[PDB]
Amino acid sequence: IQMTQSPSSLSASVGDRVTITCRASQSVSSAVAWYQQKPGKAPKLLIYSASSLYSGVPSRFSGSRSGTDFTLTISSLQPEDFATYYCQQSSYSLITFGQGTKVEIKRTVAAPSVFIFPPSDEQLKSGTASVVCLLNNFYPREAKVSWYVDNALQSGNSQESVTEQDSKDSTYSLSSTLTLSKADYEKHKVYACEVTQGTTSVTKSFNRGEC
Amino acid sequence: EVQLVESGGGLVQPGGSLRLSCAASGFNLRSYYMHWVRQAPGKGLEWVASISPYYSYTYYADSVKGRFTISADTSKNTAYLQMNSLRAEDTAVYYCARHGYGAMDYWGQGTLVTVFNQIQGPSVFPLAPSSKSTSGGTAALGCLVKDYFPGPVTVSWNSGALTSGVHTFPAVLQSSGLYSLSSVVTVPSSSLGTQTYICNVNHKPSNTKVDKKVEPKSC
Amino acid sequence: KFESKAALLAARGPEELLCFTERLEDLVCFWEEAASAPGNYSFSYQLEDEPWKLCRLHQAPTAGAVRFWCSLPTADTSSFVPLELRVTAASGAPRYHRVIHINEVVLLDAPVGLVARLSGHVVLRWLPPPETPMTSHIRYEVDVSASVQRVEILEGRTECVLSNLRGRTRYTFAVRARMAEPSFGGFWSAWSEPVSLLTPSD
Ligand code: NA
Repeated sequence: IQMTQSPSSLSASVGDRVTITCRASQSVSSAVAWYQQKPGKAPKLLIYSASSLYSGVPSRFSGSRSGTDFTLTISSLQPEDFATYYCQQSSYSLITFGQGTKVEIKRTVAAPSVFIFPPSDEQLKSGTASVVCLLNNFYPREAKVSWYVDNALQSGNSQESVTEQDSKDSTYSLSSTLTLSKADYEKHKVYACEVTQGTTSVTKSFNRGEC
Repeated sequence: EVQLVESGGGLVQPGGSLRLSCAASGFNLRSYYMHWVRQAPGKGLEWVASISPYYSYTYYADSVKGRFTISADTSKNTAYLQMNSLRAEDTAVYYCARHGYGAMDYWGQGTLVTVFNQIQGPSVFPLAPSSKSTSGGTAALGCLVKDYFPGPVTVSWNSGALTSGVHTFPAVLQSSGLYSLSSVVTVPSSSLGTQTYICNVNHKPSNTKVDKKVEPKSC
Repeated sequence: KFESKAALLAARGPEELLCFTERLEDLVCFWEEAASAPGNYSFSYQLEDEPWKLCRLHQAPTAGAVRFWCSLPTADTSSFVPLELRVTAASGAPRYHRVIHINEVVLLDAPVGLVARLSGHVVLRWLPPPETPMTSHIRYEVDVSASVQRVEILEGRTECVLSNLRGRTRYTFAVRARMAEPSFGGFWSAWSEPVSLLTPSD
C-alpha cells in the first residue's frame, strides 16, 4: 500500500486557498489522516476519517475523498499554516505516510546581497581551501550560483546550503562553498562568484592578495 | 492530562543496541494501540511498529522486522522499542504515538538516534568581513564549521547576545563523508572596529566547544 | 425481523465486516465462515480516543455455514462518531479492520401499505417502514415489472404517478427503503410486498 502525495511543495500567499492531494494504490479504507509538522515539533493531527476535523483544528482545514484521491484543503491560508503536511493510511497491519508536502510563502521577489569570502589563512595551512559565497535574504529560492577560477568555469567542486523561510522577511539565504586544495588555490588569482536570478547576473569576486 | 515522554536515544555504533522508552501519563496503556514512528533528519515520516491492547500483538514494518521488537510494561505504563543490529540508515528521531480517531492523536516529543562510525570534532575558520570593501549598507561576517561527524553542531553568536540576522546554514555532507556548515551574521559597518563578534560552536559528540573571534580582515 | 436482514447482507461478501444498525441505537457486526476446524477471534473496537474495548464474540450455524457476530451497546452507538472495528485471530493476524460512522450503516425495514390505482397514469402510494423514526428522511425506489423498469424517488415521498405505461399487460409494483441524507446512509431495505394491477384497454 503506497501513498503518494502531490505536490511535494507549493508556494502560496496569505489568504490563498490551497489543496493537497494524496493518491492511494491498493483498495484503501477511509482511515486516512492528515498531519501538520513545523520544524522541530512533533506531528500534529488535523483530520481523521478523511473528513472529520480534529477538536481544535481551525475550520479552514477540510478533508474530502474522491475514490483513491484524498485531499486536504485550507480555505484561506493564515501565517501559522505554512509547514509540512502528511497524509496517513492504516490498512490491516500497515501504516504508511505520504512523501510529505511543504507549504511555503509566495512573496515579492527580492534579490540577494552577494558576498564572497576568501579562505582564511588558518585553513590554507591545512591544505584545503574553502571559498564561500553568500546570497543573503532573497526570493525566490531558485537561483543559479556559478564558480569561476581565473575565468574558467568550475564544475563538481562546490556545495550549496539553504536556510528555511525567515519568519520576518519570508526570504531565503544561500551559501555555495567551493572546496579546492591549497596547491590548486595557490596557482590561481581571481575567484569569482556569479549569482544569477532571472534576468540578472551579479558577480562578486576577489583577487588573491588584495587586502 | 495525556503526555508521552521518551528516553534512551543517543549515539550508537553500527550493529550496536539501544532500548527506547516511552512513558505514558494520562491514560492506561493496556487499553490503547501504541505506535513507534521515526523521522530521518530532513526526511518524511516512516512507520516502524505497533502493539495492540490487551493482547500485546506486535506488528512491524519490513524495514524493521527481526532487528526491532516493540513491547510494553503494563505496570510501569511504559512501551519500549528495542533496536538491535542498528544500521547507519536507522539514524532518525523516533516518536511514540497513541491510537485515537483512527490515527495517532498524541505524540511524544521524540528521541534522537544517531548511528555513527567514528566521532570527529569540528574545525572553525573565520568568515572575515572587509574593513575597506564594506559599505553594502551593512557588513557580513561568519564562522566556517568544517569536517565534523556526526551531527549536530550548534552555532551561537556572542554567547546569545547576537541573534537577529544570524543565518546558520543546514549541514551538508561533503564527499569526505563528514558534515560542514556556515553561520553568517550581518552587522553595521561602523561597529566593525568597536564590536567584538564571537561565534560559539558546540559539537556535543566530540565534546568540543569553540569560541572564535571573527575579526575584520586587516593587513 | 433479524435473520433475513443479516442473510440479505452476507451476500455483500466475506472481505468486508458486515455491520448495520437498526434504530441508530444499536450496532451488529457479523461474518460467516466454514465449518471444518471453529477458530478463536478477538473483536476489539475503539470509539474516538476512548480506551479500546473488547466485544464478546458469539457463534451460530446457518446451514453448514457458521456465523460469528457481536452486538454493541447503546451508549457507544452515538451517530457522527468515527468508530473503529478490529477482528483479529488468536494468532494475531487481523481479519477485518473497518471504520464506520454508525449513521452510515442503517438497514431499514420493508415499506408497507402499497396500493395502486388508475383514464391516465397509475398512482402508487405507500407507507414508510413501520416503527422507524426520521420518516421525513427516507429514500424509496419502485420497480415496474411485467419488464423491469425502476423509478427512483428521494426524501420523504410516499407516492408516484407512473407516467409512460402500457396497456393490456400485467404489471407488478414494489418499493424499497433506505436512509439518504448528508448524515444518513445505509443499505437498501428488502422489497415491499408487491401489488398487482392490470392495465386498461389499448
Ligand atoms: Na543575464
